[PDB]
Amino acid sequence: MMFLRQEDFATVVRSTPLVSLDFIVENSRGEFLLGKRTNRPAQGYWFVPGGRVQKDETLEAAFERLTMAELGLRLPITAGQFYGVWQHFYDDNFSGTDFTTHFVVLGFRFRVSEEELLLPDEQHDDYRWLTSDALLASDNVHANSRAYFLAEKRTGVPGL
Amino acid sequence: MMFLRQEDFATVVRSTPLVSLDFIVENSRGEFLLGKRTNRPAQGYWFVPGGRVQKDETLEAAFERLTMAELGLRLPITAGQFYGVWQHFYDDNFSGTDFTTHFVVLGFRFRVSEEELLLPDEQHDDYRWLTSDALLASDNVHANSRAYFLAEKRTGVPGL
Ligand SMILES: Nc1nc2c(ncn2[C@@H]2O[C@H](COP(=O)(O)OP(=O)(O)O[C@H]3O[C@H](CO)[C@@H](O)[C@H](O)[C@@H]3O)[C@@H](O)[C@H]2O)c(=O)[nH]1
Ligand SMILES: Nc1nc2c(ncn2[C@@H]2O[C@H](COP(=O)(O)OP(=O)(O)O[C@H]3O[C@H](CO)[C@@H](O)[C@H](O)[C@@H]3O)[C@@H](O)[C@H]2O)c(=O)[nH]1
Ligand SMILES: [Mg+2]
Ligand SMILES: [Mg+2]
Repeated sequence: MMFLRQEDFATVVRSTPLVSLDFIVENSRGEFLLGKRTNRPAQGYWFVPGGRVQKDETLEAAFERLTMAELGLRLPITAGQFYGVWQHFYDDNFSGTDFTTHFVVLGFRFRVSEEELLLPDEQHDDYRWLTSDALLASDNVHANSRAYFLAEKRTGVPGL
Repeated sequence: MMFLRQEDFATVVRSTPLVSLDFIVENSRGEFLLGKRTNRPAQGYWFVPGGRVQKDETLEAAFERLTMAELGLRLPITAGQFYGVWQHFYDDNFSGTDFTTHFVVLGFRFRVSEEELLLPDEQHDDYRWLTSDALLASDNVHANSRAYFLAEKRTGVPGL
């Protein structure tokens, strides 16, 4: 694996696509999990949870590390239903406005129980649950997350 | 459309997974295209054709660029049957032995006329058409390419 220093990470984001896993998480009430992005890229929006795959890390191992990191619950890849290969492009990057961010994204859908998500207490306001219709009505949910809930957008996604 | 300088590419390959498209290409005799690997990594092995997605390049555009560059035939993504998300790990890299190479791979299956491809004299023996039964028996052919034709390896692949 490899967590890069700020300088190396800058070069990578500037030079090449990142790969990420996105979690479309449903609770027992048919609502979907959303987290807020306070930093760049694309600060000021709500996103489904997810994260980046590191150098020499398998998808299987990334799924377990990322579900634990993002949701407070370690899940195996077999728990998620694969939901297509998506692409996320952003004007900015974690460090500012000098270059763009590009993700190639593997989506996964699965159900959890709200109780089992063990996150730090002070982070509980960083998340909210919305039904599909409500999340599609919100001004605040980024297009890259709205996309998972629009039939129009599913068209031509490899794996769907 | 971002081809990297040697130094930037070295940093990327060292630091992060690459994204590539692989082409499982069948002729009318049910044979599959394999190309000899002339440089590092995994030099001397035979692989199905393919190539990496560049920064800010859509999967759609990469597919057209790469089918032309690899096969001499420009094809749109819609011409390909998506064939899962695979993972390729090599001990060496394009520049030597200092670090590993990691691909996250989108496989695509399709049928062509052997006639229409841009390929050199058979005498050079830098490309071969082999049946699945032949290539599976050939230690010659890299594990990452034999995998596409193995049922056991198909299991657990997202999109398959
Ligand atoms: N220094 C350093 N920072 C990193 C590294 N990897 C990630 N980071 C930073 O650490 C934070 C946590 O990132 P992840 O959870 O791994 O990825 P992400 O950036 O949240 O990506 C997710 O959100 C995007 C929407 O904002 C999605 O587009 C993407 O698909 C994914 O869900 C992010 O700010 C990221 O920029 C690294 O190797 N080195
Ligand atoms: N300097 C530089 N070199 C590059 C860059 N992108 C690719 N290359 C190099 O140019 C050659 C062709 O690259 P691609 O055709 O894009 O990728 P590939 O290395 O052929 O990858 C294919 O083969 C692998 C097995 O060897 C497969 O694992 C992979 O999925 C794919 O089929 C390779 O030697 C690669 O190192 C770049 O941005 N900058
Ligand atoms: Mg994250
Ligand atoms: Mg190639």
